[PDB]
Amino acid sequence: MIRTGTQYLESLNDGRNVWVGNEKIDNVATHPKTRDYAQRHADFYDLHHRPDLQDVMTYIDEGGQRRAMQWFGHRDKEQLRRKRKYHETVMREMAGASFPRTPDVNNYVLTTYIDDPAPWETQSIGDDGHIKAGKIVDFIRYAREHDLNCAPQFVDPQMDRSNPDAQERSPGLRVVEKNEKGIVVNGVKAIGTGVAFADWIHIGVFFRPGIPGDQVIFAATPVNTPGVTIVCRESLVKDDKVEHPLAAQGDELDGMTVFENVFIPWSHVFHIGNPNHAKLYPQRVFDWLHYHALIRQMVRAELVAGLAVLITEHIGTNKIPAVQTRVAKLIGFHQAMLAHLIASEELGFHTPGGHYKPNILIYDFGRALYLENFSQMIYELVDLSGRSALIFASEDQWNDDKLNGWFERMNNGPVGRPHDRVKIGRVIRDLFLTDWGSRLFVFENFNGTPLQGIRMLTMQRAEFSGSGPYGKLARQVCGID
Amino acid sequence: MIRTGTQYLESLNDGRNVWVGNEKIDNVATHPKTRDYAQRHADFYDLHHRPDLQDVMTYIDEGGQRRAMQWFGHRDKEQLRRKRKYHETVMREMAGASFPRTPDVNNYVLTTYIDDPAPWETQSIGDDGHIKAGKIVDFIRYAREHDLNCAPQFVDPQMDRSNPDAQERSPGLRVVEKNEKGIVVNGVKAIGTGVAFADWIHIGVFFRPGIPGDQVIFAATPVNTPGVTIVCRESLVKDDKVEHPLAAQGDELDGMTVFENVFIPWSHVFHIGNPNHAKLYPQRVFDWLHYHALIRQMVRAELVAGLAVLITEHIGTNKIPAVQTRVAKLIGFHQAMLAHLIASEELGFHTPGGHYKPNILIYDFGRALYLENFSQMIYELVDLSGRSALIFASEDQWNDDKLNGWFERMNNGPVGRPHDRVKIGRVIRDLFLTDWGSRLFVFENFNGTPLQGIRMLTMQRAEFSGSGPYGKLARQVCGID
Amino acid sequence: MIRTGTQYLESLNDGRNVWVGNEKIDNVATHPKTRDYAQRHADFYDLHHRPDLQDVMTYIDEGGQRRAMQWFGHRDKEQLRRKRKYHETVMREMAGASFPRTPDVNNYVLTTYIDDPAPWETQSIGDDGHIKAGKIVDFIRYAREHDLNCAPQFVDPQMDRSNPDAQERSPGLRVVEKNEKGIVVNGVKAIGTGVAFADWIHIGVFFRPGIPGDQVIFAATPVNTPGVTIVCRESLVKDDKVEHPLAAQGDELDGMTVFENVFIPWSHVFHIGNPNHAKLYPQRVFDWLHYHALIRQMVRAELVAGLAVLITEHIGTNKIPAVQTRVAKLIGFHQAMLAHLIASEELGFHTPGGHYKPNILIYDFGRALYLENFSQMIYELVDLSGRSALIFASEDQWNDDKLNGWFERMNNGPVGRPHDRVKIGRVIRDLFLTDWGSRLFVFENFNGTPLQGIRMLTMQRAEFSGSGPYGKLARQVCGI
Amino acid sequence: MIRTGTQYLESLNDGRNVWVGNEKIDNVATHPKTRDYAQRHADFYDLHHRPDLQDVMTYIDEGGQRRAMQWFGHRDKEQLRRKRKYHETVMREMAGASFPRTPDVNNYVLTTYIDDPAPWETQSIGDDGHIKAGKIVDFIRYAREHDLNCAPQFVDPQMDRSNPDAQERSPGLRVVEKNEKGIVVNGVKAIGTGVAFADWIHIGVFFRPGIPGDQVIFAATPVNTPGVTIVCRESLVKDDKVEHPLAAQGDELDGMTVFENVFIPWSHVFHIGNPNHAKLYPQRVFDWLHYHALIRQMVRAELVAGLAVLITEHIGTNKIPAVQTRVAKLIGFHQAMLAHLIASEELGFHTPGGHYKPNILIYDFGRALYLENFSQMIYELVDLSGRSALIFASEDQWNDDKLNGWFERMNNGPVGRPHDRVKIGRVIRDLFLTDWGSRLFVFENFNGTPLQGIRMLTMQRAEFSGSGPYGKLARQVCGIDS
Ligand SMILES: Cc1cc2c(cc1C)N(C[C@H](O)[C@H](O)[C@H](O)COP(=O)(O)OP(=O)(O)OC[C@H]1O[C@@H](n3cnc4c(N)ncnc43)[C@H](O)[C@@H]1O)c1[nH]c(=O)[nH]c(=O)c1N2
Ligand SMILES: Cc1cc2c(cc1C)N(C[C@H](O)[C@H](O)[C@H](O)COP(=O)(O)OP(=O)(O)OC[C@H]1O[C@@H](n3cnc4c(N)ncnc43)[C@H](O)[C@@H]1O)c1[nH]c(=O)[nH]c(=O)c1N2
Ligand SMILES: O=[N+]([O-])c1ccc(O)cc1
Repeated sequence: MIRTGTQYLESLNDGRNVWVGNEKIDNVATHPKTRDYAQRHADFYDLHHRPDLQDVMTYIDEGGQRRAMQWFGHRDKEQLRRKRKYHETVMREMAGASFPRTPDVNNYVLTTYIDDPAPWETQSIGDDGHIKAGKIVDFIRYAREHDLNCAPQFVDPQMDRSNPDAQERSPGLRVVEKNEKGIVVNGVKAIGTGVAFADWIHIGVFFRPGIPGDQVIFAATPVNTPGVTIVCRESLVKDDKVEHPLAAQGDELDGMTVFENVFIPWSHVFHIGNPNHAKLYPQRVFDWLHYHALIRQMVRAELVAGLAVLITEHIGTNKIPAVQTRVAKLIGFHQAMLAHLIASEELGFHTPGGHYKPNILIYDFGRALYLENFSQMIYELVDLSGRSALIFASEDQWNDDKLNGWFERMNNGPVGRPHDRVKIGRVIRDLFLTDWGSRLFVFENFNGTPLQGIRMLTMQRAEFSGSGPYGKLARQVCGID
Repeated sequence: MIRTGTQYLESLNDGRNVWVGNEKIDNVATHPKTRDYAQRHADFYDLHHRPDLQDVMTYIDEGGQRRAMQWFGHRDKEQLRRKRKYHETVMREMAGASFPRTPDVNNYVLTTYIDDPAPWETQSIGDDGHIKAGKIVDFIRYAREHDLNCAPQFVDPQMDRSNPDAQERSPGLRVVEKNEKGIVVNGVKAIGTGVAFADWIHIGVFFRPGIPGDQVIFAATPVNTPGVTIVCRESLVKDDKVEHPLAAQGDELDGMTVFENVFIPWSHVFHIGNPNHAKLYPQRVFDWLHYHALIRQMVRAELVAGLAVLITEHIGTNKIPAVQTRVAKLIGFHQAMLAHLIASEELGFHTPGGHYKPNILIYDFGRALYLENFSQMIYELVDLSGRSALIFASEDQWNDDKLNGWFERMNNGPVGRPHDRVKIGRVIRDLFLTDWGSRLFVFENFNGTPLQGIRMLTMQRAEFSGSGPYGKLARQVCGID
Repeated sequence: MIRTGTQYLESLNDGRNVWVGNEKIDNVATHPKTRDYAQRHADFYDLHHRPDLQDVMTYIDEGGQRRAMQWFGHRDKEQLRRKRKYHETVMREMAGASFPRTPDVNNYVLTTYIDDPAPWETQSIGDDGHIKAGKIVDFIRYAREHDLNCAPQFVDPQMDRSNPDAQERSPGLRVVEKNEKGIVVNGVKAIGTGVAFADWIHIGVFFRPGIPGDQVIFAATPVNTPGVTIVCRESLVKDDKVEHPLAAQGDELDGMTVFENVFIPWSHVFHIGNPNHAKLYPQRVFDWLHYHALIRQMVRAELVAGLAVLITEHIGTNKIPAVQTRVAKLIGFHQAMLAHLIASEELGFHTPGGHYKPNILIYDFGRALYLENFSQMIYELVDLSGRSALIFASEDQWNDDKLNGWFERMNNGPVGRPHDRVKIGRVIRDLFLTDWGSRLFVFENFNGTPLQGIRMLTMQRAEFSGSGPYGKLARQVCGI
Repeated sequence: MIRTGTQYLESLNDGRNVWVGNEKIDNVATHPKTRDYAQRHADFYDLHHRPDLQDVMTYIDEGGQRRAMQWFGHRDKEQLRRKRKYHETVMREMAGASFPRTPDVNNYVLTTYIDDPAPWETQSIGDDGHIKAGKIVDFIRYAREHDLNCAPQFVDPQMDRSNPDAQERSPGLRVVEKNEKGIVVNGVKAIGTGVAFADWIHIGVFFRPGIPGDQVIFAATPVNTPGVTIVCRESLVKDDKVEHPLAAQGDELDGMTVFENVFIPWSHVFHIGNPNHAKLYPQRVFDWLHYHALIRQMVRAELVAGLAVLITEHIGTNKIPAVQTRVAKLIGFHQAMLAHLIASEELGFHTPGGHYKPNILIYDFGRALYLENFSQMIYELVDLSGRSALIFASEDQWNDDKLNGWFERMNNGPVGRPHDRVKIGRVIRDLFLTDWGSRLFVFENFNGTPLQGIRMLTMQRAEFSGSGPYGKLARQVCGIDS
């Protein structure tokens, strides 16, 4: 059947070597600093067993077996919308897209290998013909069958951006041995989200100038592999769910993976050795994460606009003309992200393997627009709230004999329900005035590369030209051709 | 048959009373200050007779008569996209959207009356039953049959914004008599575009607090109607078509219409007397204009991004990383305008008479997003050009035996064709650095109300509430009942 | 003699009734939620006894008494710069302007009273001649003498912004009884910073339409007055100073003060009963908090520009031309705050009592320019750091026998010193990505009214006219 | 005496070879396309003869000669503020800062040479001891004695930015001969303002990477030098001064200068040969024009904010709270430009020659701040006007028997004076909605390099390191060593 939450939490007790800040984690599923976000993954798995959600969360495969939608391939626009409906439902069900790396997101990128596996094999260098397209498809089919969480770690160490000669010194993961059975790898995958909570690490790399072949590695290994150490930032999870209804639900840890002479059988190596292959194929893997981030950006905008409507209605600024036009900014932002999501689905194309991909240019520029504006939109939500965004009663101040009477009168705006301003306050404060929400803004700003990086890669990949179909209108107006 | 350019130029010599700055106009079709823009309408009609454009420019109605697509009703998504393609082709064929009130735009707004003529009659006050749904339909059918340009004049005078007392001292058009033949109107329709080049004036009004019943008028009268005087700003048309390839094509005049005891028969009056009717119904008339705005916004953004690509290629800054990401901004802006347009088409609804209308929130917030960003985008196009946007050879300077070799070397960038930099500069200069191009920015900024107006009206119209479907997600996250 | 830190910590244990979140505080000086910030006030008082800082931190008065510069009155430009240099050195000494309401700032507004004390009396209504302009000056000179911290609480409750009538039902502090000994006040001062840490509450009011006379209260009372309750948000202080070098130094708490039938003698009442007097004179009180806010804006801008320089150097991006222009924005922002501070001092004027005041237009518009750009400037600093703002070693990770070699190598940029990037990361994280740093952003944004508030109040007070010497040039160019 | 306006008009008819668009110019003083801007320079010269302005416009030198304040050297802050009050007065009397390259601006850069001439000589390469510091000083004394306008042409051809190696094929002015009498130069000074209206061309370069040594020429030659052609864009002057009260006052033409084997004597050669000299010293030359640009930015911000007050008052939006905070934006900008100007004066330093210079970081970052915000400030003024910015009566429409009554009622806002709204519109239209207005914006945006250039150059020249003053506080807070 489809994996359950209990099966997930049980499988975390597997020997994995995990730091979270200054601490060592006995069992990710039960430790104070990690159990809350482990239960969030459990909840994710449990949503696929909820009968009111079976139509949206699951599908019948051609074999007759019911599967999680996170394994659903899409070959047309209607199939894309069904996938987007699944991703959207998962992030709405889970604290308003507050947990952006649920397994559905992690595993989405695997579909690029399924679509066209051969080039990974044929462009390899130094595998002595042991890498097999069939084994790539086999690993992914294995992930599907067991509902395994493959956490992607691709990005380089942030060592020294001064040098193009930097990558000779790199502590980045390299191949130190190749034999009949597989490769041995040594060094760091410098950054990943949620790896302490995953089953398998999806290893990969982006091209950088001068990248040696022994650091071009796409492969998979279990989180509990001997030689693997997960090294995570301190947990930001909060002990009081009444004061912090979002931040008490757990912290989606980020951190690095140390590999000490780790063995990886050829059956789980997708490609090694070719810098050129690392140019466009890695971008094709992360495309699916870029499209997904549009779904998130839309739910996030919708939340921020919503919270603006609620708080201005409750303090009674909502009918002040100058505030109406500020709330219109946050609402316009949401409609903009909605427009880009729907436009990307309309203007899509079929890949080599005949999968339907949404419009690259629309979702990538949609992400750039989100990152350009997001912090201004949070400034606006906080600014519209005035003091109610931070200076509200603790629940015990509120319910105290002496203080209750004063609290209730100070929060007596036009839509009654005085305690409700404390509820809106709590969510605004968790989402954007705590360590826990600040991490989410950093994740959002960096996970798919930041604003200048999005723009640079999109232009390098598009190869826009004066003589290209881009310029036809300009050329005609100037009388060139 | 479909009206020809020749027929239209003939029809302009009808004794209409026109000021264009300090001059009176004997014949708008031949006067130096108007003939170039009169020929631009002539070109508009003539497009409908190009054999290679007949599928795009025309359709076959239920009688078997061929008609210009400006009279085409859209009853579903596919018919809308077919209407948008027509509009897109019209503005691409006419100086890349430099003439935004061609007759297709002007007459689009009449489809609201056709869709649901009855409320215009039934809600009329003081007409003594004289106004009939049938005659509203009969006028619009008469406009169709003769391909008439009905220029909309709705907006008030801009006299005193400080108080609502403003509508009693207003020279705004008022009914001074009602008899059994029709109405006599006296006063001003303060602002119109292209009236001097129209066949009929489409009179309307928007609600404002305390608007008297006698100023609520929706009617139609010929431009040459006795007592109608058309008073236009000075003409910005340029004399040298080589130096000003766009500004020499003609100036789409704006200005005001004086009515002195003008008689309109009941046959040509659509509604009078009801301020409440003027709240929602006029907005419904201009929805079609706001949608069309989105189409122009896309084509304008595509021309701006194309000029950025062209000029940065020509001066050889296109591969400079820091410039590449500035050009990403302008391309990003175009993709945002493409997303809103397609998304509005995708997320539309059926009106009372079963016409398909695009999503009001998406097209209205698309216009907001364009007005908020437009000046920044012009500034980046001009800033990326350097001196080449303004300081370039006149054609006699370029071709002088002595100066030619110096200009050739000065404009010999990485893609050669040195004179092509003058071709691009001329277009940038005309669009963004002449009185002629400034007028178009000002039109674009005000015609559909400015940014703070779009935001206000859109919010007032949408009755957004925290209880409504909008605040659903935020309420769930906040734990509000 | 100038008060010591020890003396100040001792005096906090005076029975003051304080909530911090869900907890009651028996002693503000020693409770884990409050002791660190309390010690920051104790540090403040001790900076005045340092013989190496004496020439900046203290002055000799007419009597020959060494007094703290927080009590120094400036009558010319030179003297205003000496006061400012004091405020600057205080904010550099205390974790880069991270504690914006040290006593020097709190007590600065009292100089408006010292300058023109009469009106406060002469415009009072229903006091029966009990309020003396003599007794306001006596209080402030008593505070001076005993280096007393007087915390300003003027702002209204945020109840209902739809209704203008909603100043009658409001729990705003009102005068319920006026007798011969003094007044009795009941209700709420809805918002204050650091009141739990202060000696006295400075009770004021700003004017809103239809403010009733019984709600127009300018007064002072001790923080431990019977019937006073201090109610503060939960404390955001961090446990581990290694991981959180700024957030572990303590949380400058914000809260409300509840007054339950609180008696205030006439000697400690400044003004009552006149909505008219509450238009101009309360703004003139907070003008000094406003000027000071520009000194902080400059130092905060300087701090942010210096972290941008430190972090872009350490990761090796500082020479990438496109990063260079982004660091340029943060450096220019600093220079913009510097320019406004120095311009405001140059174009100052004398008040009625002969005090030198910096230009109101410049320091107030300087504040608007800060609020407008600040969140975009934080965005640039964080964006410029990349992962290094947040994803970095904990200290036990750094030091581990297995991880040290990896961390040393991953952090080895052009200016070597690999652990230095963790130090920069810890400060960017604390300043801008914690509970603690966010409150400083919220405080900056609201304490002096938000941007749309600064703009409208500045316009309404300036009363800018087409016919006044603003559009002088515009009239001339127009032929009007 | 100080040179008069009329004397200036006579000096223009000196055989200079001048294109303005497709037309050759016989006399810049009198030609329809140039005569108005020629009269604005004549007005400049006549301001120094107005007895009501004698104190502001002129000084007495060490020999008792009364001289135009454009030649006044400032050795402290009081002197700098006297020079700034002079520049401010000139731009206020001349169409509210609408003519940014009056002779006072052009001639201001020459003070860098006067301050410290030796390095122009000592750093010269391949001159064989012919370039003399005393002669740079003698040229500037001669300029001062004849009140001559030296127009500065420094910037390169905008040919190909793709590779520095492309400067191989660049038609930028090069030395094509050095002999005992002087040099011969051939090619283009690609860009300059008001050269058609100047007496002498001030020639220079800025370092770009790969600039060829043979293009490193700092010199001066007359505008009518044989082998010089001035080639200007088309004139944007307007016919009807009632309808265009600013753009009818004339067009400060921009363009390029062609040198065909032009002879410059060693006496008028300041420096040749050394790209390394061209890194710092040319920026010191243009510093004075970056300071001046801040004075213009304050007067221009003052004008915009004023126009915003005047128009919102007239249509009656000025008490609408939402409009009130938008006008605060325009006023805050003016305040910001003021703040930068006054801070830069307060925080100035003495140069090697003893001249007082205002603070470089503050005037240049104030310039950056203006280029970043200017486009948005003009949008705000135009957006605040509504239609009053463009759609208003022409004067004959206003005065018509039939339309007057409608126009008077349509313009009858809370401050009466109906025709004043047309007057405000005319100014708003001319500044921001004509070709003449667009050229000023384009001038302000590029003349002192654009935003990304200002920022890039200020960072390269100040070299702000983590171990310098700018990292002192952050190091302390982070506990990093110094
Ligand atoms: C919270 C979180 C979570 C994750 C990740 C990051 C973070 C912060 N990442 C890695 C993420 O993609 C990465 O941080 C970004 O790509 C940015 O890279 P750097 O941190 O190295 O900044 P980097 O040093 O590249 O950037 C520094 C700053 O300088 C600018 N800059 C740098 N080089 C420039 C240039 N040449 N021109 C112009 N500007 C330049 C950048 O734009 C940026 O503003 C990741 N990765 C992964 O594979 N799987 C994962 O799950 C995650 N998860
Ligand atoms: C951290 C902290 C610390 C302090 C304080 C606040 C905070 C948050 N304050 C109080 C502070 O001055 C107050 O929060 C601000 O004046 C903003 O007021 P409100 O919070 O009531 O917002 P309010 O409800 O007034 O405003 C909320 C939002 O709506 C907008 N808005 C409201 N009315 C509007 C209108 N009519 N037109 C247009 N826009 C409008 C505002 O611009 C803002 O964006 C304070 N006070 C004090 O006296 N001493 C102190 O020490 C402190 N300390
Ligand atoms: O480093 N990179 O090139 C990246 C990293 C992440 C991403 O989503 C795209 C590209």
